[PDB]
Amino acid sequence: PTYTPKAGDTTRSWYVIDASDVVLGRLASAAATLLRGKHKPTFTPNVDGGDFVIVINADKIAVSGDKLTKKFAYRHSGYPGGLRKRTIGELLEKHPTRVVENAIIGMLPHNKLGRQIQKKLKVYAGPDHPHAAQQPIPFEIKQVAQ
Amino acid sequence: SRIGKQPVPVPSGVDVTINGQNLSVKGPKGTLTLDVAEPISVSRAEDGAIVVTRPDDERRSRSLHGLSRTLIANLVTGVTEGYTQKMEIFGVGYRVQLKGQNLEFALGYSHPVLIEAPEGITFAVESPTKFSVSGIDKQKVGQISAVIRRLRRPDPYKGKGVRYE
Amino acid sequence: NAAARANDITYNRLIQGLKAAGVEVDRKNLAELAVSDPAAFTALVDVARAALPEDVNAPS
Amino acid sequence: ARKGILGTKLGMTQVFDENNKVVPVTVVKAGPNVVTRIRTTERDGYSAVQLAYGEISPRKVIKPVAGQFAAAGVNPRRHVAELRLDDEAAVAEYEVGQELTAEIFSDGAYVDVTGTSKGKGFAGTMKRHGFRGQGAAHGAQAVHRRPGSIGGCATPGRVFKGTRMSGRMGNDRVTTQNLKVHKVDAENGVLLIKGAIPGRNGGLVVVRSAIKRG
RNA sequence: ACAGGAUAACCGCUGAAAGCAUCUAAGCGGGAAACCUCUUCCAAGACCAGGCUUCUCACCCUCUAGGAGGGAUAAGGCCCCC
RNA sequence: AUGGUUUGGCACCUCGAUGUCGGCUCGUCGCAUCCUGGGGCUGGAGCAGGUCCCAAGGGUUGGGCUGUUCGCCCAUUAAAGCGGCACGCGAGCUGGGUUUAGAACGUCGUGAGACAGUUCGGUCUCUAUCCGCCGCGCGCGUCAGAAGCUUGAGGAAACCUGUC
RNA sequence: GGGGAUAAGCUCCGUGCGUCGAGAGGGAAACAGCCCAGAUCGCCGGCUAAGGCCCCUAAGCGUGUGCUAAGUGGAAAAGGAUGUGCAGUCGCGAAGACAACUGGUCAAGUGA
Repeated sequence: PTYTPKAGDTTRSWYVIDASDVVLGRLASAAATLLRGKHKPTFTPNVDGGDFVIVINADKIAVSGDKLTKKFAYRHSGYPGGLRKRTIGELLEKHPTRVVENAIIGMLPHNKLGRQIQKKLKVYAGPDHPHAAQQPIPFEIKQVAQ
Repeated sequence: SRIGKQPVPVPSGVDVTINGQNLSVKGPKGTLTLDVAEPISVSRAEDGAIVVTRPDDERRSRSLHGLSRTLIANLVTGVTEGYTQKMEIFGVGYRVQLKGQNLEFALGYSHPVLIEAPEGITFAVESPTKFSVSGIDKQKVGQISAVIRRLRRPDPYKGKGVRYE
Repeated sequence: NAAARANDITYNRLIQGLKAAGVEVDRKNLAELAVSDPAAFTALVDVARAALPEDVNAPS
Repeated sequence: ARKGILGTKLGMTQVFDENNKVVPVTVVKAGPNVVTRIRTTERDGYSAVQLAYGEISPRKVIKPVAGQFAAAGVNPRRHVAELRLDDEAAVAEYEVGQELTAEIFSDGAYVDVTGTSKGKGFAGTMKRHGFRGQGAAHGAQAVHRRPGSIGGCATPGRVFKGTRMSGRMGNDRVTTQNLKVHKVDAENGVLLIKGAIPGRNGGLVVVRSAIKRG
């Protein structure tokens, strides 16, 4: 029959993506693909055999058009008139990592397995991270030519 | 565009430093720094000027060419001799003088009015009715002159207040 | 698709090249090779690349 | 910057000012406070000073609290609370073991007293939220104190959260701002504060320099 | 409340395309009880479940020693009691 | 051209039940802004208005008459806004009106009777299962077991105005 | 085609018109009546239809030539409007064109 991963089959690696001057959607899609494990031939939608992804320089990320001051991030508290909106500009200047986190999280499945996969994403607004002990592998967003 | 194509002469006495697009000029009046838009580069013409070279003819570039040229011209003419604004009052009972580095007006309000001098400008008051401000940048001089002009609402009836020459 | 992109080729071009080369392994055993015998999958990728046209976008 | 002290609400009384007007004053035992710890940004991320107040027998303290007090270098006190400052410049005037007394304030100053409001138990909407009751006659049937309507009919379909209904009342931290200090009796460590301060007699309060009128 | 930030209508400064002009397409300023802070309160079940400290910091038995299970304790807590 | 805030048209929805108006109690939202805030032009001299923009934070009275909404009036006020939400809200209240059975007037009918004509009188049931919401606990978790003091992501409240 | 205000998710007729009724499967987010296609059963085989190929989500951040600045794409009219690409005309013009400062300076395009 088709191969199925067992208890100790999944092996995880660490990647770091430098978000400097990278389109938000492009980086978010690449990071979602890495987190889901779609790049591994042993992929199984049942299992979270993905990899740990580190994103540094989250505040340097590139947003095209006028989406910096015309795209809103919304949230409702649950109380009447509890709708709050911030543009990408102030959201970046206050919580730089939140833009990248929101974008990536919106691109992976909304099941419980997606909640588990979220745990393997670390984003940092600075150029450095505290995960040097894991020796992350630098990652470049390339496109396979056809 | 047509203005943009014309190189702006650089006097021999002003030291012009070009680092990519960041341009700095050290004139006798002082030093002022300008940044050039990316599509149009600036290279110091060896014959005593600089080159405003617009390589493309797309609308953005053809519109920014003349803007960059006239901005550079304003910069150089402001760093060699500076810029000066001449002001005055019309009416009666309005007195103006300079209190050290700060300006104090008496337009007739229940309170004295103070005007703060930012960097790069100085206040000249030779008479209560007429006074002047000078600076090395045209933009700050214009902005502060407008601010000082705003001290009275416009009078289309009698004309009390202040006006440019 | 994962194993093909690991060999610098897309799934669709790989399927087209395998069909052109005449190999008749179905997707079940292709995935089996991809998981169990990566060397065999790389060899099949090589033959598929060989069988592909020189300009895939040509009006051929 | 902003001063502060821990104290006890003693009760309310009456005094007359120099213009013969009467002043209702709450008496606060701004007892001696000892600085037990200093919060610094380099260590805790925020600047604050921690004060201790009250007297307790050393056999009533548990081992962890006694250890903290011993590490600080002072004998234990009943109450411990933190005063949040603004920056290390405001934190430099306190050191561990320093004693704070009522004279840090002056006559005529403005203060903010913080205490725990008196408990009211389970209270109805008329008491908890000032709802007007329904009629006491003219046919009203057993609705003399009930809230009445709760929501819409179809488009709401539910009850909005934050809707005001009956429940527990009181026992919450309350701050009264811009209270005037009528007199600072330094002998008894007593502050005469004009007005009413939260809580019951014998309750613990924090007196701080006013944030608006200071 | 005061104060600060970014803005609305609006008032402007420096000026191109369009040799002038143009508060504008490059930019820079002012500008409201609206918005963000600021005032008060809740808030780490904030699952990224945080921080600063302090206290205890140990003792057996069983199966087969792989883990587990059981017992007795410390710091501390609860019940009973006022 | 918008809207379904007016009367409409259709009858898809229910006749093995979807309470019909006002009022009270309690809301929430929009802005097409009544006051307060900021401006522009004045056929604006100042005052004061006209008029037009931006602005929804808060506020927006008490009575006489009528079942009323509506309306008119009386005193004020900074102002006495317009609307959505089963023309919000009867397992929250009323029962004055409408809408059973009694009786009477006018009118119609030979008559029994009738009248989107009037008049007087006339049972408003229920111990909350679930969601929702307001409060209060128990259990487990937060990689040993505890204890003090806390940062705050994130939320909630408050925001009125006059005279001198 | 009639009635209605050619308004209705209004109503009434004609149609070797369709589908549903009595029709599963795929697509249109969900979606009796729209599009593809008519399920005898099994298969951990292959090719396609409609519709698709950045991630959710299977397959192209496909190739080549152009356009768009409006997040248009990703709802709407009368009408208003120095946006821009392409093409076609004409007027004026090195005897010096337009602007700027009938005659002078100036210097290529300048007007509908």
